[PDB]
Amino acid sequence: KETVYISSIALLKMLKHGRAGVPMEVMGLMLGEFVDDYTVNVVDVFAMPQSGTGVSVEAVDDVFQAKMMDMLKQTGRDQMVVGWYHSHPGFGCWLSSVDVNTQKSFEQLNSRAVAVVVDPIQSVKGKVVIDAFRLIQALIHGLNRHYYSLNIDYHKTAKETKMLMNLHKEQWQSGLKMYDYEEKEESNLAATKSMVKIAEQYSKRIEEEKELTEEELKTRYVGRQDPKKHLSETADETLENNIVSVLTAGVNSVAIK
Amino acid sequence: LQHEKVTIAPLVLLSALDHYERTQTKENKRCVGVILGDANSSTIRVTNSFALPFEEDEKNSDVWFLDHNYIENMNEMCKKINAKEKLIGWYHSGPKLRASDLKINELFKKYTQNNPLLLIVDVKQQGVGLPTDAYVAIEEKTFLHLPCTIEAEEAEEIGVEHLLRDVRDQAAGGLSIRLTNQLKSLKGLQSKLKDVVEYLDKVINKELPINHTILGKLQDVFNLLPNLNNLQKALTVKTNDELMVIYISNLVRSIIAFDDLIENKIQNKKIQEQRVK
Amino acid sequence: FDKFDSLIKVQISKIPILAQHESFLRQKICLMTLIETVFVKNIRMLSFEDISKATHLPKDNVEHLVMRAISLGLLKGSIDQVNELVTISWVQPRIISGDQITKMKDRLVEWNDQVEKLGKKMEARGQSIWV
Amino acid sequence: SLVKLFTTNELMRWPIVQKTYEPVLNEDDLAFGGEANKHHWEDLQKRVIEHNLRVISEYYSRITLLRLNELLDLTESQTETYISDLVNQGIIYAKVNRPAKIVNFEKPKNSSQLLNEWSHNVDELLEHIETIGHLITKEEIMH
Amino acid sequence: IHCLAVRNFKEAAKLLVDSLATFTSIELTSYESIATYASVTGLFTLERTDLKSKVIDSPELLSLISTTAALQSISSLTISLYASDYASYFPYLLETYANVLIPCKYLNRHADFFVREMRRKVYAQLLESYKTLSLKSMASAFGVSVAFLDNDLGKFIPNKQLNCVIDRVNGIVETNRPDNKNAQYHLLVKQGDGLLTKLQKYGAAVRLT
Amino acid sequence: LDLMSGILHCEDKDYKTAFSYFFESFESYHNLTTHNSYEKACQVLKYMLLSKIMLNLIDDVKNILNAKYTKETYQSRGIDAMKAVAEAYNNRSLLDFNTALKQYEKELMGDELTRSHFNALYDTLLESNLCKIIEPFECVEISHISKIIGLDTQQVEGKLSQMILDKIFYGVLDQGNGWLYVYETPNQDATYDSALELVGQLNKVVDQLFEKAS
Ligand SMILES: [Zn+2]
Repeated sequence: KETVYISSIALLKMLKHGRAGVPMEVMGLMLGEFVDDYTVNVVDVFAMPQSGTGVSVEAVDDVFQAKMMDMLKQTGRDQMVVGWYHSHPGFGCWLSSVDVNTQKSFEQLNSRAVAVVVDPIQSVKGKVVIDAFRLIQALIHGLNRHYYSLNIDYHKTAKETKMLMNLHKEQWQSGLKMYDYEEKEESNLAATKSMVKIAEQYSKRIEEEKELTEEELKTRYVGRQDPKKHLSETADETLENNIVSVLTAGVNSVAIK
Repeated sequence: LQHEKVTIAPLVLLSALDHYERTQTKENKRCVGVILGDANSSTIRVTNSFALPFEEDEKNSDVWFLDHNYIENMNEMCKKINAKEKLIGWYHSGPKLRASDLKINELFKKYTQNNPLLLIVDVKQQGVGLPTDAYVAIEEKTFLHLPCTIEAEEAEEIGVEHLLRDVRDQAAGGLSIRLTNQLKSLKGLQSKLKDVVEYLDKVINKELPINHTILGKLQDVFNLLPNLNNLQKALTVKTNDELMVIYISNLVRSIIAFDDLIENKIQNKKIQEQRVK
Repeated sequence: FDKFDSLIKVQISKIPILAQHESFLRQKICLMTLIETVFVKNIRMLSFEDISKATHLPKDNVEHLVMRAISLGLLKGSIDQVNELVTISWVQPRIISGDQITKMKDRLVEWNDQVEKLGKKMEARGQSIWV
Repeated sequence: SLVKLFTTNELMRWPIVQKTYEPVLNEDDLAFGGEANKHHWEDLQKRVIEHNLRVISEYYSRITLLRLNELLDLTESQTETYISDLVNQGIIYAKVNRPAKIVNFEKPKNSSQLLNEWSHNVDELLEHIETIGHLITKEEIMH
Repeated sequence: IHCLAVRNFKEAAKLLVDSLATFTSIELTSYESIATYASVTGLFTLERTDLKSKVIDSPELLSLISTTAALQSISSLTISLYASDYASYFPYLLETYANVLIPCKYLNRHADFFVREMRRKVYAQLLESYKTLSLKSMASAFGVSVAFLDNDLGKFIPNKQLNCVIDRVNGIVETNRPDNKNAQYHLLVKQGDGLLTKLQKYGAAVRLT
Repeated sequence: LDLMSGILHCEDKDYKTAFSYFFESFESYHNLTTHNSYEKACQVLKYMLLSKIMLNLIDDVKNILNAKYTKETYQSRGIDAMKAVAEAYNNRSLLDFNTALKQYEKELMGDELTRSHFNALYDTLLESNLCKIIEPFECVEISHISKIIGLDTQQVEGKLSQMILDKIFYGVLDQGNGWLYVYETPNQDATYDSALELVGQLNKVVDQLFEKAS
């Protein structure tokens, strides 16, 4: 039920610094605000210099930190330090015990402070691997034992999005574009489960409608819609969406190869 | 020295935006910060930016103030992070130029080397795209306009993608409309392939000088051709999986239609019945 | 491969710095050869034999040659021993001289033609559906 | 050369390692002592095994338990023991089709995930040919 | 208990099994009787994880156990199921057939319909983890001879109540059940055609009428 | 009133709350009449150790074996057993755990609760070791799992049956060839399943449609 909302600039600065430090792990701090018990919002990030030793407690640099703080004050960015990013390149997202102790050093600052692990290399143009969570593949380290996972979402202002739109100009390329497949897996599934759901509704309307007059039936059902029209209706989206879905791939395979 | 095309990463955009609404600066005023990237070669690759506190002199500013100590205090505090991002130039998000612009660029010539680049982010977006516009100053000394682009580095590829997952369009146009849009696209591609072919002819024949920057991109086009966990059966299993849904859906239409036949036949039976008397 | 192999025979006696490091030169050749034989090939896959004959390398090393070709960044891809294939996800962009372009012109003519036939072949079918 | 030797991804070949670094190693007092610290030389062998077996997991998609033994200079009980180890720590993803046959190192990808790969490949392709368009116009003007 | 008085257990499952929370005996019958009922219906229609949930875990039946001459027998059956004790299953099965079922004025009518079912489940449950297993393994387990075991499975298999199929030449048993997408393909093809031919059939009739 | 609550918390499986009671309740019978209550302070030391043995913590078990506290008087059948069973657990050598189910049972057979939690714990140990031996493998001839885990096949596949059937690791046993297959995910597809339901509901709806024949 608990969650964090990670603004775009945070996420991009994140992945940038991470990808830039490869193949060594980088750390930094997270600026935001705690809405309620159920939420942490992260609007900002700044990057913490390298250390001779690995990412660790003293890697956090007071001088550097406050030195950044005030200079953000002058920009009005004033926020708490709500968590700290990090990266475990190639190793997936989990906290080593050494990650843990530091996480505690951020518990005693604020009890709700969170840990964010980013994984630059295997995060790729598909799904981005990211994780945020706090203490008490990954189960080897006691995913649930010493600590526990959290959830993540992304705040987007209208204008933000509007900038992001113009990145790709798809106006020429449309029609060879194949939309995300997993999404049409939930599509082609939930659609079918639904058709099942209204099947026996159409069954009940044919039996009841059989033994009861139309004038009586209307009184009952006018509230909802004619389950025969959810068959007639719902069959379509599956039909044509799946025919363009098939054809599009049939073309990309033979044409593009 | 002389540079032509200007490249920009999306993070200066989002950054500068968050500077605008972070600082609540209304349109009659503007926002200002500086720009870090690579100015060396004959393009200019912008990557990172950070916000600069400044003041304009009441209305109709005769003077102004930028904090140079804030600059030379922040800069090296970036250099400790990624040393390879060098201070380049500044930006004001004000939709159109100001009088002191040409004056202060001359100041930034203190903290950079070649030709401090001034680009203008459009924070209102209310117009069409390319909220940026890129400018330099050449002699006299006015601002030469330059082209721009938004060049996603791999990290920004990943980010912008993962953030724009959901906004993707429904495109309710009927089946014929879609299937049309496609074949249009195919012909388009065909044409462009013409273009490249006879061009390459002009490279080995017309002796248009070798343009490496293109050849690189051709190569990158080959690197992306799917070899074709083999992807092949990865695709076959899908196409089977869709053809299922197509099929049982067809069953659903068929049974429906049959129903409507029942409604006709029953209907004509009772009508023709009544036509008796 | 062979032409280079001829060239080294003379100068290899001449310049003593070349006298040393002949091993390098040999490896480096085998590599470049490999890279090209992949770069031209329409569908990128190889048996180990193919690389052997192309590089005139006995096939045990062939997987050392491939693995080393990757660890320098030149290739990405995987090796399947059971069937003795090499998939080669992708091959590094590299500045191209004149002749090497021509083949690119070719393959691109092909992949122009395939589209010629497909696009021109899909109006006929489904002529009754257009808008 | 030692550190650079474990940074890079390549096969170690234990004997040559022992030969080369034998003297300089053995000379040191704490790490590789006369009879007291000899127990380090068994570790070093272990780390070597884990190294080669760690990289093969990178390149090879499949390999035959025989050839893998040959590459590691080990036996089958040994091999399967090391694979068992590394996979228990989740260092590598390898799954042994056991009856005297085949280690399989590919992380099996959900076919829809393979697709979402191949789409993006296609899209970035088209974007490139587009740029090649705008350029390919531009040069004639320029020239 | 009416629902139980007919073949319909599927209702008696929830009905009885929640009647354990509160029960009025002076109405009809003793609390241990209705215990035997809710436990029998429970055994009969409950899924393996909901058997453990709602019955094997009994704030009530635990409070009874030896209380009667049945619940110890029938529970001694159910535990022998849930816990995969195959050697013991049939003996307790016979027991309960004699001790609880046939004396119950409600159940006795249904006695056979129960036991037939309770055979299948075990056969089912025994195979579910095997894509092939050999008869003598099964017969050994249950402690019957092969020929009789084969003879028993032959009742269920052709009715597609059991997803096995037998190979007598080798004395082997392989399990074809709809899990791997393959099976869920074939079965779908067959069911689909079975719907078509019907649909067409009636189709021509209403066409010509 | 204490150790009985420790007992009920050995029924609810919280062993920290349990030892909370067992420690004190040991101390009482410790300092008390000792006439026959040397044995009633000999009883609780056990459950005190059951707590830890369940809790995997062998350090506090070392703490429990100290001469004066108990051993000085109480060196006896109790301690050797529950020790050997304890570090036998933390070593996870099942042959050891078994032999300590052999030669120490002179009490274990008598004390019901103890022996119970050792049968439980023994299970949840053998389970684990299995889950660790299989995952590097597919098509692993089951004799191999046996000799590795060091146990007779018949009860191995006796358990692997139970695990398959409990949804633990998603695989299937082929007894024809003596093989065990493992899978990564449920092999079955959900989509096709919902198709298989839809065809049914339809196949009824058709019949009911044609009933309208009239
Ligand atoms: Zn870490």
